[PDB]
Amino acid sequence: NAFESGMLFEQQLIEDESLLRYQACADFWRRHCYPLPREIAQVVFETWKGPQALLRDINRYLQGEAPVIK
Amino acid sequence: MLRVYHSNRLDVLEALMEFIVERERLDDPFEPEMILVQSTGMAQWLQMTLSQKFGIAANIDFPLPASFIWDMFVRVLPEIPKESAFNKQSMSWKLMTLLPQLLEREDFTLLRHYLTDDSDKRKLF
Repeated sequence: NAFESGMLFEQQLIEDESLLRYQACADFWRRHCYPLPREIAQVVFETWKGPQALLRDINRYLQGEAPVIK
Repeated sequence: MLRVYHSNRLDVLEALMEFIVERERLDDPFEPEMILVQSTGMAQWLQMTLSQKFGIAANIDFPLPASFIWDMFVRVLPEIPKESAFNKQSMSWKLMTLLPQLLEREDFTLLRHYLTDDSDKRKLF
């Protein structure tokens, strides 16, 4: 059932969703942490240093269905 | 007139066609003997077997069936072009031309709601 679903006819299949995840998280850390002043960025630096440290504590939340935040 | 020979094995029919050539040779010795096969493997096998059996080869040609039928058309009927105007790429590019005109004719509603969302011609191709 192709037309009403919206599928392409040949699919280059991949299964390694970690490298793209880290590469894209690097861009978010690049564009949403850089232009902060130091007096604000100190508290951000205190909790976690870099994107590699940040991804370890949020990797399991991203997979599958996105949850609902209280 | 038409002939049909059922077969269990193939070498006996190879001997049968060899016998046919033996009992009757073509009146024009330069006339090519058309032989139809469905595979290049069978083509090479017939080449090697017939060359080994006769010692040599004599006016042997192996065209694929569609090419043979086209060769029959071009000699039986006039005005026929040498090759078709309808090939698997020609319809592809012509449908590339003709789909955008025929969008929204009240019959292609599913095609419109699938294709017109967002694309860079890949889905259209």
